[PDB]
Amino acid sequence: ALTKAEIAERLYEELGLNKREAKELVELFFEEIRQALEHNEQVKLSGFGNFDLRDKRQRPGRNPKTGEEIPITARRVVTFRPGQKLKARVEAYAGTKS
Amino acid sequence: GPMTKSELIERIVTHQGQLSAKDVELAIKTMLEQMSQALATGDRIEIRGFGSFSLHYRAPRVGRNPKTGESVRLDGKFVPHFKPGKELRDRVNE
DNA sequence: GCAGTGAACTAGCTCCGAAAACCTATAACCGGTTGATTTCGAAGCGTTTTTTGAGTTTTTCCC
Repeated sequence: ALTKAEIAERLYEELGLNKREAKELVELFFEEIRQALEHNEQVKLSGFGNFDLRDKRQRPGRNPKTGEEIPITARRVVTFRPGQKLKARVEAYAGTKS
Repeated sequence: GPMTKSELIERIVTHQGQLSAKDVELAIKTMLEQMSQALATGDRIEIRGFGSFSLHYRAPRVGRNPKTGESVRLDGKFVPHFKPGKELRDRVNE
């Protein structure tokens, strides 16, 4: 996978900023994004998809391997909407399903 | 109100001022470029706590216009997807 | 332009201090299941905003 260690490496390589502080830079950006959504502060991005929080309603659930049914409680969960610029970048590649 | 990338730039710059402000935006738009490029190359994006951010596929289908309702053929394509990691999951779960 | 000084510089060294590079376990994430509920989206034009770029004026910092 792509890893924030690999971001720290890329940031050293391409910008030249030392990896020690680069790792803290990425992890702080990755922490403040969490702080925003944790506060229910919708995070809104352009040139990139963005971060919404959806209040899901009561839904039927199951044990898929037994067929037992369990209710799914209403909940607020984060939902990220890819943008058309990102979709256009991602639409086609390689030759196998993902 | 909502947070934006332009507001991220300034808030990071306040909580990590010891780094040059523009080394920060430089870093932050390059790292968004990096992750978007990784998706465009058909790769995971997996981390811990946060979650994982990944790819999915759509098969070709005959959709057509919500406005006009005129047949439109579509080829198979990939789309981004995101699952929140249980740490962020529970942080955003009030 | 001169007499004068002080700063930049030389090789190779052990020796010492530090950031760099590498190993490990494993908790979070990956994959598989069902299926009724909600969420998301096929085109594309107009509206609204970002965020990138664009210049720079001002402020702040360091010396």
